[PDB]
Amino acid sequence: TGLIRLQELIKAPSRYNLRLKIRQLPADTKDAKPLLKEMKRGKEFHVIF
Amino acid sequence: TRWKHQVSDNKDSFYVSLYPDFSSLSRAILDLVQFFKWKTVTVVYDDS
Ligand SMILES: *[C@@H]1O[C@H](CO)[C@@H](O[C@@H]2O[C@H](CO)[C@@H](O[C@H]3O[C@H](CO[C@H]4O[C@H](CO)[C@@H](O)[C@H](O)[C@@H]4O)[C@@H](O)[C@H](O[C@H]4O[C@H](CO)[C@@H](O)[C@H](O)[C@@H]4O)[C@@H]3O)[C@H](O)[C@H]2NC(C)=O)[C@H](O)[C@H]1NC(C)=O
Repeated sequence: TGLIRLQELIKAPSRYNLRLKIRQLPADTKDAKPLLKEMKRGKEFHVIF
Repeated sequence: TRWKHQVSDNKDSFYVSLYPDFSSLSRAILDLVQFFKWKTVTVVYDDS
């Protein structure tokens, strides 16, 4: 449902030059460690939670 | 018979669906896009 909650933020690359990469949390609460590892692999430093 | 939004925390188990699951349909669309080898795509959606 969160993609419903962020419709304007999703559509905002049409308005501006912003590039957006969208990732989903796993169903397990403690399984954020591989996903956060991609944060250290893609060098992505501006994260919206 | 129509796809509905499935709440992930729902634990009902007395239903079946016959519309194809949109996870598999989106996987097929992604495979078609990778086969045609695009770089800049546009997704136009009607309902949220
Ligand atoms: C009943 O429903 C179940 C729940 O959805 C089904 O389980 C799911 O099945 C799908 C495919 O049937 C599984 O698919 C894929 O994941 C693998 C590996 O993911 C690996 O990479 C991820 C990276 O983020 C991790 O998150 C994973 O945990 C694991 O590390 C991919 O390699 C697959 O791609 C394969 O398919 C696509 C098709 O487009 C190709 O492009 C690929 O190159 C490759 O061909 C899938 O994306 C899924 O893991 C699984 N489990 C879930 C969602 O929890 C079940 O299949 C279904 N049916 C039954 C039981 O009959």
